[PDB]
Amino acid sequence: FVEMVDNLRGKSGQGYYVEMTVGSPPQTLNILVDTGSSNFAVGAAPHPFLHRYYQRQLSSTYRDLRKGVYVPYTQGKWEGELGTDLVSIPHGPNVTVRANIAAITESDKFFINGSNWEGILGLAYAEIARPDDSLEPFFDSLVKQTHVPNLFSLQLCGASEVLASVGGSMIIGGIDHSLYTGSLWYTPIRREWYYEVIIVRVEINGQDLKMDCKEYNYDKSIVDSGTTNLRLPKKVFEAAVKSIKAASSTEKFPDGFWLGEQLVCWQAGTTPWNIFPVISLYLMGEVTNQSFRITILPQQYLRPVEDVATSQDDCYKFAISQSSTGTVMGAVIMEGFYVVFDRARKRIGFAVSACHVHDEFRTAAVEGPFVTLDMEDCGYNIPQTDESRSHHHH
Ligand SMILES: N#Cc1ccc(COC(=O)[C@H]2C[C@]3(CN2)C(=O)Nc2ccccc23)cc1
Ligand SMILES: [Zn+2]
Repeated sequence: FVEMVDNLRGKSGQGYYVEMTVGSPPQTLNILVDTGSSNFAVGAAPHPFLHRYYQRQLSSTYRDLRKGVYVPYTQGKWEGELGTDLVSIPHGPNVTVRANIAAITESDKFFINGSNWEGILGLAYAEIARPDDSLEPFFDSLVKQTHVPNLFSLQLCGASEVLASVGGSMIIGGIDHSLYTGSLWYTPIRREWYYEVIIVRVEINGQDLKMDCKEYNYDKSIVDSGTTNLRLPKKVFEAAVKSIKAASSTEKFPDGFWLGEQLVCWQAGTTPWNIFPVISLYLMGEVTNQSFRITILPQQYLRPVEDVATSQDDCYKFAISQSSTGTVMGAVIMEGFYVVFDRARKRIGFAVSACHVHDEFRTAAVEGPFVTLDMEDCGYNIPQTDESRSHHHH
């Protein structure tokens, strides 16, 4: 898997993207790797924020599906024309796949100025593909047309006139043991739409937040590489911030800091890491009543930004934010861990990332098992609307 190692790039907080070619002749595009979605889609017309885009009509292998598509996120929104074409990853498997592609023709708050990506690779399941689950997602097609094992793994590596470059690896088709240390612990995928998982317990510096564990997973908990922050449901976010405020309280930051909207700085090299607590999420084990914990440092949740105007300082952004659609384990979480999307056995593994940022006193950790007698159910059941209910699945 050496040729796939380090095949991701980007700018800190703006998404990791992989290089892909679409069409014949091949057009190269930098594509956001996003496990929080299931569409493959590329900018397909000019845009202030795009250097380039996919030109359907310059590809001899393009087939129009004569079908339109619309995907609204909440923070985002794009639409386009559905088609298929030949697709490959230069720093991936040595294969070419015919896959569905959405040619994006209009968008809003989707593309990111400076991010250097021109599309999105949705690696989640067909259930959340648009317009429906009959649109075969990229990964399904790849596994189905080639011999590629039904598994991929992600190692995202965290970091004056530009934001910091990041590097990552997406290993398509297996697990590169050089990308982690220690044990790989697996949590069941609750349902196959998002990479939904179940958190059973949260600790801030050893201290249990003591909430009904259902609050952790309200209304779901997902692993999303295409989300920058660790995002937490309102109740959970407030309790977590309270505890972090409290451990870090020899330092009094502005509201805007905790709201993720403002940098705080120290003299270069003098950041008092150790006044910031570790955060541990306990995840449901493969064995009933078992859990393991993934433990991140302030080096994951405190995100470096070089101030143009105080460039002599180390400055940081708080990259834990509030959610109203559940817990999102975003890059902040992922950048502690080598994460294994084991679709074949319907599970997600975490191990300590050989590239995670740490210090001489603490590291990100993956630890288990932990055991609960008569463990309750921490899963939430999303209310079923009539729209959703009325859909057939043939
Ligand atoms: N019909 C639908 C449908 C499908 C999936 C989702 C959920 O999509 C995600 O979570 C993806 C997309 C993402 C980050 N991850 C986002 O939300 N905005 C944004 C902006 C830019 C890049 C990536 C993203 C919501 C609705
Ligand atoms: Zn029917």
